[PDB]
Amino acid sequence: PYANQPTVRITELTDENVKFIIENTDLAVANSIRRVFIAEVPIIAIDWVQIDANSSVLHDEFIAHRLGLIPLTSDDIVDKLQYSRDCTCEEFCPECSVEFTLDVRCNEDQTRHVTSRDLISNSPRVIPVTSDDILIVKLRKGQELRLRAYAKKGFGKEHAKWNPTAGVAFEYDPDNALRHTVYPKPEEWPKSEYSELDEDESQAPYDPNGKPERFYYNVESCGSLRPETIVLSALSGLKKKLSDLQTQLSHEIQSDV
Amino acid sequence: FIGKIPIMLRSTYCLLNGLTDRDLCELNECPLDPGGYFIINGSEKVLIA
Amino acid sequence: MNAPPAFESFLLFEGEKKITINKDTKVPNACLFTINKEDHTLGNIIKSQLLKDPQVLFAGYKVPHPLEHKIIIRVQTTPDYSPQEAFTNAITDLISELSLLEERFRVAIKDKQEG
Amino acid sequence: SLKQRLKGKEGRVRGNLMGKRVDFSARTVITPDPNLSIDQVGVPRSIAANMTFAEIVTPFNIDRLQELVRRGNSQYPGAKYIIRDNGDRIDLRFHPKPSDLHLQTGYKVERHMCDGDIVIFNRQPTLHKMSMMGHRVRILPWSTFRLNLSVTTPYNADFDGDEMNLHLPQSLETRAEIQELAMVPRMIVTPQSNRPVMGIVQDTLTAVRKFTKRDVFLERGEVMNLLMFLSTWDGKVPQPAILKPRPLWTGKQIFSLIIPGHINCIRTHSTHPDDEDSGPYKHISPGDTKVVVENGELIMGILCKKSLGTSAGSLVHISYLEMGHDITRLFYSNIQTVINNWLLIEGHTIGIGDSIADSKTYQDIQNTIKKAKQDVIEVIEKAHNNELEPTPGNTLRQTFENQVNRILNDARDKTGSSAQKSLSEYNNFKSMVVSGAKGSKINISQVIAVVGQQNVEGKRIPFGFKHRTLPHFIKDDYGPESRGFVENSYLAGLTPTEFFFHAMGGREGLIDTAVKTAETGYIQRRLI
Amino acid sequence: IWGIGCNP
Amino acid sequence: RDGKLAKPRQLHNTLWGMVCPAETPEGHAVGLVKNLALMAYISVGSQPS
Amino acid sequence: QANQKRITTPYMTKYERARVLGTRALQIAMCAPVMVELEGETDPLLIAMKELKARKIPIIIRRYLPDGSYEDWGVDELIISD
Amino acid sequence: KRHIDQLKEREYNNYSWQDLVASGVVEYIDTLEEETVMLAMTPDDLQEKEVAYCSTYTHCEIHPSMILGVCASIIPFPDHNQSPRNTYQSAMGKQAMGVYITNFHVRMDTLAHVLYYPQKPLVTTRSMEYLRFRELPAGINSIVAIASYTGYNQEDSVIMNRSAVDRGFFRSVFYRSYKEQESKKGFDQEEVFEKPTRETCQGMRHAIYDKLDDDGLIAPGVRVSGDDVIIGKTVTLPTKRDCSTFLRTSETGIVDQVMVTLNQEGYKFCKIRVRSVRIPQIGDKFASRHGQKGTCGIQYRQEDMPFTCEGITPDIIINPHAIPSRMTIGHLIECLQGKVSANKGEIGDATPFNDAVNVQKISNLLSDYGYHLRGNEVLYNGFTGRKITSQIFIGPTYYQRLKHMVDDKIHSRARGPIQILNRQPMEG
Amino acid sequence: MIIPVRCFTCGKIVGNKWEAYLGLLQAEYTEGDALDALGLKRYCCRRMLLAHVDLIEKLLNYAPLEK
Amino acid sequence: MIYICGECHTENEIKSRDPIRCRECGYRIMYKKRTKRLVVFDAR
RNA sequence: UCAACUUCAG
Ligand SMILES: CO[C@@H]1[C@H](O)[C@H](n2cnc3c(=O)nc(N)[nH]c32)O[C@H]1COP(=O)(O)OP(=O)(O)OP(=O)(O)O
Ligand SMILES: [Mg+2]
Ligand SMILES: [Zn+2]
Ligand SMILES: [Zn+2]
Ligand SMILES: [Zn+2]
Repeated sequence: PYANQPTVRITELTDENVKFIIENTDLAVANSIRRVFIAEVPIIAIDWVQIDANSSVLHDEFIAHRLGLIPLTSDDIVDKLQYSRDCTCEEFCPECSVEFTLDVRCNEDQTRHVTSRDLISNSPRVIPVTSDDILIVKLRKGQELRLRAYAKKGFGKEHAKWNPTAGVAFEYDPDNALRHTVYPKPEEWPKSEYSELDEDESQAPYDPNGKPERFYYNVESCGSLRPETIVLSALSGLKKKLSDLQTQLSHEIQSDV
Repeated sequence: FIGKIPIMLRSTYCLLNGLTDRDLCELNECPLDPGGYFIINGSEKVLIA
Repeated sequence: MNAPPAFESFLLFEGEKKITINKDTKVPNACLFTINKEDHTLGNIIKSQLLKDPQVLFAGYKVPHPLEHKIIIRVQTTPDYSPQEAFTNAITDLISELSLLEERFRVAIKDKQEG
Repeated sequence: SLKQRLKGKEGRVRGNLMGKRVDFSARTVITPDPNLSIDQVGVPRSIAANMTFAEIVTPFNIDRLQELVRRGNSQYPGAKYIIRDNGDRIDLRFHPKPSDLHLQTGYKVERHMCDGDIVIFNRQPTLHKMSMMGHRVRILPWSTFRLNLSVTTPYNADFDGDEMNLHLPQSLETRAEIQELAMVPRMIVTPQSNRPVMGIVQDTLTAVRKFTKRDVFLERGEVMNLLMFLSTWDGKVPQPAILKPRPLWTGKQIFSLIIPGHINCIRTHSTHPDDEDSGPYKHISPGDTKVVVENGELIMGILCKKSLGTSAGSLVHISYLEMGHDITRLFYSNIQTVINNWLLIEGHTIGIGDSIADSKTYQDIQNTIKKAKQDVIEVIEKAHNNELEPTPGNTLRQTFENQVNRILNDARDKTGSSAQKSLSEYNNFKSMVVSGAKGSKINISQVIAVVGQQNVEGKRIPFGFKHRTLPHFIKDDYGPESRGFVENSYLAGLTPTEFFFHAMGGREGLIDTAVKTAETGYIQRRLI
Repeated sequence: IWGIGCNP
Repeated sequence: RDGKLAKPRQLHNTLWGMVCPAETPEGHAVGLVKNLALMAYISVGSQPS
Repeated sequence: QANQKRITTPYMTKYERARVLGTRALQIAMCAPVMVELEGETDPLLIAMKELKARKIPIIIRRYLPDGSYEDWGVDELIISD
Repeated sequence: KRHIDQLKEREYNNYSWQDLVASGVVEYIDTLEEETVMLAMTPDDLQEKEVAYCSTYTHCEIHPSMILGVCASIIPFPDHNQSPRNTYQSAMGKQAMGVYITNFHVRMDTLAHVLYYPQKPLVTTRSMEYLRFRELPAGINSIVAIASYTGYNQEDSVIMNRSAVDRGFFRSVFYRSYKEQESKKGFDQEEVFEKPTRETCQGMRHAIYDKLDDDGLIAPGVRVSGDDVIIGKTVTLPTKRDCSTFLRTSETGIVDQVMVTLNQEGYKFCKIRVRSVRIPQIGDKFASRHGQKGTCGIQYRQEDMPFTCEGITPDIIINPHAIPSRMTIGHLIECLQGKVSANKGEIGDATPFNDAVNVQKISNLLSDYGYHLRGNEVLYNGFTGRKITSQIFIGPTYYQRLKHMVDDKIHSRARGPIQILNRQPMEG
Repeated sequence: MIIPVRCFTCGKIVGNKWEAYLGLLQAEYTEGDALDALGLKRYCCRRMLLAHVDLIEKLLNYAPLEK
Repeated sequence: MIYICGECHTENEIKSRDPIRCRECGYRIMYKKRTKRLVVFDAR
C-alpha cells in the first residue's frame, strides 16, 4: 500500500546530455518526470522587449521573438529569482528580472551579424550561453538595432521559450515483452539501442506478469540549465507540486470537518 | 503627341528592361519579379489571354 | 482575439479552490476530487499510486475538456477506509518516492563525476 | 425600373421578404470537439459577448441580473443593455450611468449569451430540416464553433474550412419552440427515410470495430480509466470476463455498460460469411461476426457502420425508438468518449506499408493484366478480320467496345480481388473499409492493384487527336493502353499517358459536381 | 476513373 | 460560366503539353479557365510574305 | 365545442406542447402566479415544464377544424406527448 | 553529346536554347502539327529497338513532367495522387503564405501576408527550380504523424504542437494598407488632414484621436487597436465634418510605415500600413502539397504530443481517415522520401515520372538509417507514457499555411447598422 | 528569412549553426556530413538547416529607409 | 512633423499645408518617421 | 454611399 523505492543509474553525463536509467518505478511516475523535464522546470528567458530603434529588415516583433528564444544561463539564480507575480515591486526589479541591452549599428560597409554576444546583461550570472553565437539579425550599412529587454523566471508550460531541454528520449521495455506495441511483422523492426536480444530474436517472449519498469532517459540540455540540474529541479518541482496539493487537501478536509 | 500607352513592366520599353539585379535593387524592384503586368492607377493589372 | 492567456493554464484566479471534494452518491464510500489548474502530470501519478493501494476499489482521473484546465479523480475505497485518507496517503507516498529518487540521483551524479 | 426592383432573386419579394438579413446571428469556422455532447455547441467568448438575450427582471432573478448589470458589457458575464418598462434602453457600454443601474420587476436585462442557451445552428445549403438544429451553448476558448462529430453528417460538414451560421432566439416563447421542435437529440431519426440521421463516424467507428473484437482484453487500470468517461455509469465495476490467471475485462464487456436500458438488437458485421448462417456455428460464428445485443448487453459481435451507423434497425435507431431521445444522446456521447480514450491506448494510422502488397500478389496482378491485354488484342484482331458479329441492338463498333470494356473490367476486378486477398488483419486501409469509417474496396484496389479504365462521357478516352488519343499512340489503336486503361496502381505511379487520361476522368467528375449543384437547387426550390 | 459502370 | 453544358469544360486530348491538366479553378469556371504548361509558348505572329 | 363531439386527438401535439410551454414560461417571467410549488427553480421555462408535468398550466387550446369550427381542449384534458 | 556538353558550359560558352533551335535539334510544334507527328515520351524506352510498336517516331518529348503548369509543378509525386487532388493542390498553392516578393517592405499593398520562416521542400520536383520556389518558398517542412490521437484531428482537421508554434512555426505577418486623399471639390469646401477637435469638428466618435500626430496621421510604431483613428481628415462645412479613417474592426496591429506624397492631381495622399502578427490558432487552415487541407483542431504542447524513442514529437498530426478515400498516396511517399532526405542530407527528387525512384528503393534507403522500412515508428502516448499499440507513420512533410484564418471570418451581429432602403440589417 | 533559433520540433538551438553550415559546405563537406559535424542528429533538427532558405541576404540588398 | 525622404534618406521638416517635396533632391515620397513613444513587445 | 466587376471559400 506504499510507494516503491526507485533506483537511478547514470550511464552518460556530458555538458549537453544526461543518460540515466530509473528502475523499480511506475510508468506514471516516470512519464510525469519526463513531462516535468519538458514543461515544469523553471528557467530564465527574455519576456519583455522595448525596441528604441529598429531599422533592420526584420520587424520589431520578429526581433522580440528571436530574442525570447535565445537561451540564458539560469543555473543558480533561477532558484533565487522570484516570479514577477510574486515580487512585491511594480513591474520588474533586480529580484524578479534581469536586464539586457542591445545597441548595434552597422557603420562599416560589410554586413554586421548581430549575435547573442551583443546582448549585455546587468547581472553576470545570466548570459546568453556565451562563454558560434545565436544570430539575432543581419544589419546592412546604415541599419541600427537598439533595444532593452527584461528576462524573467518561468517554465515551459507558459511558453516554449522557457523549455530547459531539447529532446527527452524516454523508452521502456526495449524488447517488446509486455506487448504494449504489437508489431504486425516483428522482424522488419529495428532493434533498440538498449535492446539485449540476440540478432535472431526480434521480440522477447511475452511476459504475462510483467509491468513497465527500468525506464531509460536521455535528457539533452538547451544550455540554460546543466542537464543534471534539469533532472534535479524537475524532481524537486514535482515534489513541491504534490506537497502544495497535500496542503490544500488537508485544509479542505479540515473545512469539511 | 497623341496619347499615352501603358507600358508592360520589364518589356523592352519598360525602364527596368536590361537592368542587372543590382540595378533593380537600387530602384527597389525585385530581381525575381516576372513583369508582364501594367501599373494602372497604381494597381498591377494582368491581361488574361 | 479569443486566445486564453497562457498563465490561465496553472494560475488560479481569485476565488478558485485548488481542490474541491464532493462525495459520490451512487456508491457508498466513494468520493470525487476536483483539482483546478492541474493536468495529466499530477493526475496520472496520483491515479497510479492510488491503484497500488489494496483498499482502493476504484481510482481514476479525467480531464473533462482539453481546452479547460481541470482534473477529476474518482476514488472508491473499501469499508473501514476513507477515500480522502487514500488520497492523502497516495500524495505522501509519491512525495517519499520522489525524495528518494532525488537522493539517489544526486549520489549517482557525484559518482559519475569524480570517478 | 420598378419591375426590376421586385422581380427576381435580390428583389423585394424574394430577396427582402421571403428571406432577409437578421440580427443576433454569428458566423465562424467549425473545428471538431469530441468532448462536447451532441446538443452542446462551442461558442467563442467574443461571439457570446456581442450577442445578447433579453431577460425580464422578476423577483426571483433580480439579484443575479443586478450583478450582471454591475459587471457591464466589459466583464464578460455581463449585460449590454437595460430596457426599461417605457422602452428606454439604458446603455451599459457607454459610461457608468450610476442612477440608471437600478433594476425593478418588468425591466429587461439584455444579458450576454451564457452556457446553456439554446441557439439554432445552420449550414448552407439547408437541404433538409436537420441542417438547422437547436444546440445548447458551451463557451470555450479560441474563435471557432466546436461541435460533436456525430452531428457532422446531418449538417454535411467537415472541418476543412467550413463555417456555420448561428441564430439566437430572442424570446422565451421562441426559445421553448426551438428547444422542443428542433433540439439535436429530437432530430436523431429522420422522417425522410425512417433511419437515424446521425451515427458513429470517423475515428470512433474504426476504434469501435477494433474495440469489440474478441481479442481486446483490458486490464484493471484501463477499465477504470474508461469507466471514468462513461457518464451513465452506475458506479459498479463489472466482474471481469477472465478472473484468473489475471483479471482482464473485454471490450464487449465494457461496451455493454454503454448500451442503455435493456435494448435488443441483431445485426450482422460487414465481413459476415454467407455460409455461416446456413451451416453450423450459426450462434458461434467463428469470425465473431453477427451482432447480438440482449438485455442491453453485447453478447457477441463486432460493431461497424451496420450496427452503430445511420441505417434502419441499427443499435442507435433501436435506442432512439425504445429508450427515447435523451438517453440516445447520452449513448452517442458515451460511445465517443470512452472509445476515443481506448483509441488513445491502441492507436490508429495509415502508412505506405498499407499500400504495399506481397510480391506474389504483385506477380498475380501483372499476370492478370498481361492476359487481359492479350485478350483485348485477340478481340481487336477478330474485329479487323471481320470475324466479329454485332450483338443484337448494337452496332459492330458498339459491340466491340462492349466486349473490350467487359474484358478490361473483369481484369480490373480480378486484380482488385487479389489485392484485397493480400490485405492482412493489421492493414489499416482494410480496418477503415471494414469499419465503414472511410474508404471502399474500390479505393483499396486502385491504391494497391490497378487504377482502372479512365472513361469520359461513358466511353473510353476519345480519339481527341485525328484518329488517335494522344500523339504518342499510333493511329487506330483500340488497345487498352491507347484508350485509357491504367494498369499501374497509385502506389506504383501512373505513366505519363495514364496520368493525362486520369486527369481527363477527374475533370469529368469535377464538371459533373459543379453542373449538378444549380440544377438540383432549382428543382428543390420548385418542389418546396 | 475506375471503369464503365463505376465512376469516371 | 452560366452554361451547364459539360462539353466545353472537359479536358480535351489536344491540351496535352500545352495547358496544365491539373490546374483549373473549381466552381462555375471548371475547365473554362486554364493555365499554360511550363514549356508552352504562344506565337507572336509573323508576316506571311 | 362541447365536451361531447370532440373529434380531435386526445394527445397533445408537439406543436401545442411547444407553444403552451413557451407561453406559460413568458407569463411566469412576467410575474404571473405559479401554480406548482417550485423546488428552488428560478428559470421560467423550467417552471413551465414543471407545471406541464403536473398538468397545472391554466391554458385551454382552441383547435380550429378545417371547416372553421373550433374545439376547446384544456391542457389538463390533453394527454402529454412526453 | 556535343550539344549537351556545350549547354552544360552555358555561361562563358555563349551557347543557349536559341543555338539549340538553330542547330535543328529542337523544334516548336503546335496542336495542328501535334496531330501529324509521332512522339516518343522517352528516347531510351521508345526509340530503341524492341518489339516494334512504331518505327517512325518523328519527335521526342523533352520531359513528360513539362505537361504540368506552374502550380501543379510543385506537387511532389503527382502521378501517385488522385486527379482531383492535384487540382485542389493547385488551387491551395495559390493560397499559401510565403514571402511573395523580396521588395515587400517597399510595397504598400492591401492584404499582404508574409511568413516568418519559409523553408524549401525536402522533397522537391526539378521543375521547381525554374519556378523560383527555392528562392521564395511558401510553407514549412514539418514532422507529421498520420494518427488518430485525441479526436481533434477527425474529419479533416489537424492537431498541432503548441510548443513548435511558440518557437516560430507558421507565424505570419499581415500587412493592411489604408489610403486616404485630401481633396477639394467645392471652392469653399476642402478636406484637410488634421487631428480632429471635439469642439471645432462637429462629427466625432468615441474612438481615441490622441494617437494622431500634429499632421493628422499616426506615426509608425504606434499600437492601434480596432476602431482607433489611423488618419484624421476633416471637411470644412459650408463647423467641420469628420471623415477620419478608422481601423477595420479587430485589426489590432502596429503601424509599420506612413508615406505622405502628392498624387497626379497634386492633392496630398497618405498611405498607412499596419502590421498584425498572426500566430497559428485553432481555426487556421493548413494544407499539404497533395490537395488535402484542414483547420487546426486543437494545439497540444510538447509534453502532450506523442513522442518517439528519440524524443521527436510531431509538429502536425493529421487524421489517417483522410488518406483512404482521397487516395493521395503521394503524401505518404513524400513523408517517406522526406524522412530519407533529412537523415541522408540530400534533397529528395519527386519529379512526376522519374521511373528510377520506386517506393521500395526509398524504403530500402530508410532502412539503412535505422528506421522501419515503411516509415512507421513506435510512438509513446504523451499523457500516460504507455507505448501506443499501433505503430504510427511519422515523417517530414511540407505544409502550407493558407490565407484563410479564423480571425478574419469570425463575426457576430446584435442590433447593428441598418440599410436605408430596406431598413434591414446590413451585409458583410 | 533568417535561420530560426531553436528547432521547432525539439528546441535544440540551430540558430548558431547556419554560418558554420555554410562554411562547411564551402569546405567540401556534403550536406549530410556538415550536418553531422555541427552535431545535428535527429532529422527534425537536420530539417531546420537542410531546408532553410536565407532570404535575409536578398532583403539586405535594398537600401535602408533612414541612413 | 519630420518626414524622411524616400530616395536621399534625409530628414526634412514640412509644415502643414506645404507641398511634399524634399529639399535638395525634390523627391515627392516622404515617410513619417518612427514615434518617440515606445511600445512593449512580449518576446512570446 | 450606392451600383457594377472580378477574385476567392464550402
Ligand atoms: C460534400 O458536399 C458539399 C456541399 O454540397 C457543399 N458545397 C460546396 N461547394 C458548393 C457549391 O458551389 N454550391 C453549392 N450549392 N454547395 C456547395 O460543398 C460540397 C462538396 O464539395 P468538395 O467535393 O470540394 O468537398 P471535398 O470532397 O473536396 O473535401 P476535403 O478533403 O477537402 O476536406
Ligand atoms: Mg469541407
Ligand atoms: Zn521586483
Ligand atoms: Zn530538432
Ligand atoms: Zn530627399
